[PDB]
Amino acid sequence: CTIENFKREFFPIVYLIIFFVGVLGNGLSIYVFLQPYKKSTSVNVFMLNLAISNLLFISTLPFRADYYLRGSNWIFGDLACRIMSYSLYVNMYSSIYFLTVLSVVRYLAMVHPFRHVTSIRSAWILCGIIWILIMASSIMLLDSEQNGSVTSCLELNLYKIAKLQTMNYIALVVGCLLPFFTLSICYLLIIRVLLKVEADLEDNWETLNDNLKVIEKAAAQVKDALTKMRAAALDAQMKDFRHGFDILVGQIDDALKLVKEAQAAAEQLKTTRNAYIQKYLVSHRKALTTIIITLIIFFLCFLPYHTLRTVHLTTWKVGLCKDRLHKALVITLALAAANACFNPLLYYFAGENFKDRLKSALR
Ligand SMILES: Cc1ccc(F)cc1CCCCOc1ccc(C(=O)Nc2cccc3c2O[C@H](C(=O)O)CN3CCCC(=O)O)cc1
Ligand SMILES: CC(C)CCC[C@@H](C)[C@H]1CC[C@H]2[C@@H]3CC=C4C[C@@H](O)CC[C@]4(C)[C@H]3CC[C@]12C
Ligand SMILES: CCCCCCCC/C=C\CCCCCCCC(=O)O
Ligand SMILES: CCCCCCCC/C=C\CCCCCCCC(=O)O
Repeated sequence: CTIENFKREFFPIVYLIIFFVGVLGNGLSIYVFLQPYKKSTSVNVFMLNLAISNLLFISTLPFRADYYLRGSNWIFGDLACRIMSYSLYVNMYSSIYFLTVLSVVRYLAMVHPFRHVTSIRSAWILCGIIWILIMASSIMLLDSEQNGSVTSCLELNLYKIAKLQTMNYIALVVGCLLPFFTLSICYLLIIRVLLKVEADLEDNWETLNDNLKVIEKAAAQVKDALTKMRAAALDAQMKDFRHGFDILVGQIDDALKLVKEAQAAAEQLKTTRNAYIQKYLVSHRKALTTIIITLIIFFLCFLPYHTLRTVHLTTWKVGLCKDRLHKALVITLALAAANACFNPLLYYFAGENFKDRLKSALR
């Protein structure tokens, strides 16, 4: 079949591109992660696990490239071929779950921007669960260099066809479609919460500026406005935040009841309210960026690959090439592999003190 001629040129190129790009990206990302910083978070745990998985997988790519560069002749021994298969699939599904967990965590965080020792350890416990389950689910590959007159690895063949037809069925459903479903619900929930919270924040800021413009324009009415604002704040009852705001109000109302000092003190509420707003806004930015990048990764790297893989398995026959479908599969397999060098975009644009650690390293 002519696809083999296509493969022997196509795979070395993309595998080595992914190798070098991924070594640079992941090596630098892991170096940054491990830099000391005053605070740490569970999302750093999940990102670190993802980057380690990707770099381990990337370390296998020069061997696959060698395979194809030798005319599809494997020289590295039977165990190494087994490990090629195992590393490919363990990386793929560990990555999918680490991404899904990361999106879920960002949602749960944006719900509660203000309010633990335990969640750092919990992130490791969860990661360990994911590793155990995926590694145990994949050990089939370790139990199954086959060919004669040449040594062939990485190839679909009759011996394994039925096996993979069954295995696909589970990995398609639990390893791909269920996580993408979880992501789609997460997207819906992120958008809903973000829109509602920012509408509320705009209302809050607008009423504050109205009251402050009233105080700026017109001492008899200053006390009235301050008492109305104090009553509104008490009915709003972040105990320390409310107490700080109320203490601002009480200081202004004292400086009034004692016109220059009180009107000036009125402005101090504005900067504290802007910081209160910014905390929420940062949490929402992070969640939305994460979910968008992750959905794009899924559309590019994983769903086309699983679709074409499934159809390739279902229609496979011993003496037929199907070069066009097979070529499409080869390309989407490349994309799935390339996820391992794509993921540091997420570390850079949605990291947790990532740029802070990076600036520290630069110092
Ligand atoms: C079970 C489970 C559920 C949820 C999870 F999160 C995790 C798991 C554990 C997953 C364990 C692994 O599961 C699998 C593994 C493989 C599969 C599967 O279809 N394989 C498959 C399908 C079609 C072609 C090939 C194929 O693989 C061949 C090869 O590797 O040798 C090479 N080629 C040839 C590629 C083209 C070329 O180069 O000519 C399908 C499933
Ligand atoms: C992963 C892809 C397919 C997601 C696209 C799904 C579409 C249909 C989603 C994305 C954003 C979602 C919307 C987000 C916010 C709201 C406001 C809520 O009060 C009613 C539902 C509504 C209007 C959702 C409807 C469904 C929705 C429009
Ligand atoms: C990804 C390519 C193939 C790799 C096979 C599996 C390799 C596992 C390597 C690193 C996983 C690190 C495990 C740390 C999580 C355990 C944490 C804990 O138990 O508290
Ligand atoms: C992969 C994404 C699929 C596309 C889904 C399309 C639905 C988009 C709908 C709403 C997105 C709203 C973006 C946020 C606007 C914020 C403006 C504001 O809050 O003031």
